[PDB]
Amino acid sequence: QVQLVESGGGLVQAGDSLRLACAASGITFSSYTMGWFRQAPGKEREYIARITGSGSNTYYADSVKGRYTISRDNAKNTAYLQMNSLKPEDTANYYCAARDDGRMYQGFYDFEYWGQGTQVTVSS
Amino acid sequence: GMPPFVVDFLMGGVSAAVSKTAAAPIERIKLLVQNQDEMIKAGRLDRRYNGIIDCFRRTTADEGLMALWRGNTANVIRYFPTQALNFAFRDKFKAMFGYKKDKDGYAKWMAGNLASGGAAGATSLLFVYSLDYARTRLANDAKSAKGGGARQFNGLIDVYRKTLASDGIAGLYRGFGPSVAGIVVYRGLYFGMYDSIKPVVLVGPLANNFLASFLLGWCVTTGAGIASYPLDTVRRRMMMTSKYKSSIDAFRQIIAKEGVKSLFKGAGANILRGVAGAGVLSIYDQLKILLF
Ligand SMILES: CO[C@H](C/C=C\C=C\CC/C=C/C[C@H](C)/C=C/C(=C\C(=O)O)CC(=O)O)/C(C)=C\C=C(/C)C(=O)O
Repeated sequence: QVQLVESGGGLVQAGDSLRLACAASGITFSSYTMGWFRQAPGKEREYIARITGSGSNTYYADSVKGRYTISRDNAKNTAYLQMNSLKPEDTANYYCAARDDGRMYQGFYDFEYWGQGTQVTVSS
Repeated sequence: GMPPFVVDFLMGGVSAAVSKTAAAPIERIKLLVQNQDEMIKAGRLDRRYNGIIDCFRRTTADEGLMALWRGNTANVIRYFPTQALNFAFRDKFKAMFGYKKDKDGYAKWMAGNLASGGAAGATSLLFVYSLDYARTRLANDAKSAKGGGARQFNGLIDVYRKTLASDGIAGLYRGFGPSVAGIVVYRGLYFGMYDSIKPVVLVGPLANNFLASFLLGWCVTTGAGIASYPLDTVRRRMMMTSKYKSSIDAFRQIIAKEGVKSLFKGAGANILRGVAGAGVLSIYDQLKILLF
C-alpha cells in the first residue's frame, strides 16, 4: 500500500555532487520522519541522516558530517539528500526510510517503511 | 496460620509491589522527560516533549495506557524481596529489643526503633546485594548485545559463575561497605523515625488514618534520603569502576577537591523515590490492620 521510491543517483566522478530523492506514497507525509541509509557490499549497513516530519530538526552521522545535507518537501511528499565532495568509499546503495514523529524506537535502524534503494557509484 | 516472620515478609512484599506499581507511571514520565536528549542522540526519539501532558498523550495514545508501566516488573522483582526482608526483619529486631516507651524511657525506645531499622537494612542488603550486582551486569551485557556488541553471559547463573571464578564472593559484593553504612543510616531513619513519630503526631481520628500515615512516611523518606545522600555519593562514586582506595579517602578527596556541597548534589531527584518508600510503610500498616 505504502511505497518508498528512491529517485536520482547513478555513476559520478569523485568530488562531484549528487541529489537523491525519496518519493513517499500512501501515507501522511507531513507527520513522518525520513531517514537515509546506505549499503555497500562487504560493509555493514550504516545510518546516514534523519529529518523531522515538519522539516524543523535534522540529524547526521559523524562519517557524513558537513558533507551531506538533508531536506524535505511536504507539498510533493519527497525527502532529499544532497551529497557533496564525494569519495570512492561512498559508493553504496542508498535507501530511504520513514517513521511516525514522536514515537520512541529501539534505535536508528527501527523504522516503519523502507525503500529498495538507488545505486551510487563514485569513479576515481 | 503461618510464622510471625513469614507473615511480615509477605505483607512487606505485597505492600512493596502495590507501592511500586502505583508510583510506576509517574516515574516513567519522569524518566522519559529527563532523558529525552540522550534518546534523540541514540535515535530513540525524534522530537522533544513540549509538555508533561503531551508526553502522556503521546506514549499512551500510541501503545495504550499500559505503556506507562513499562519496565515495572523488573523493579518489582528487585523491590519485593528487598522491602519484604526489611519489614520482616524490622519487626523481628524490634521484638528482640522489646522496649516499652513507659517501661524503658522514650529516648531509649526511639533508639530501639532506629537500631531495628538500621539492623534490618543491613541484613536485607547482605542478602540482596549480590543479586543487584548480577542483574545490573546482565542488563548492561544485554544492551551491548542488542547493539551488536559481544555477549559475556548466557544468564544470571553465568554471571555468578564467571564473577565467582575470577574474584570470588568479594566480586559479587563489590563496594559493599559504603553501601551498608548508607543503608544503615537510611533504613535507621526510615523505620526508626516513622515508628517513633507516628504515635506522637497520629493520635485520635488519625490513629487508623492512611493519608496521614503516607504523608508522615513521605516526610520521613524525604529527610532520611537527604541524610543518607552523602554515603550514596561515596557509594556510586566508588562503584563507578564499571580512582579511589577506601571510602574515607574518597570522602576526604571529594570534600577537599570539590567541596562539602558536591556530596549533596543530586539530592532533589529522590523526591519520587520518597513517594514509593512512604507508600510501602503506610500500605504495610493498613495491610496489618485488616489482617489482625
Ligand atoms: C536497591 O539498591 C540498593 C542500593 C544499596 C544501598 C544504598 C545506599 C544509599 C542510601 C539510599 C537508600 C535508598 C533506598 C535503596 C530506598 C529505595 C526506595 C525505592 C527503590 O529503590 O525503588 C524507597 C524506599 O523503600 O524507602 C540495594 C542493593 C539494597 C537496598 C536495600 C537492602 C534497602 O533499600 O533496604
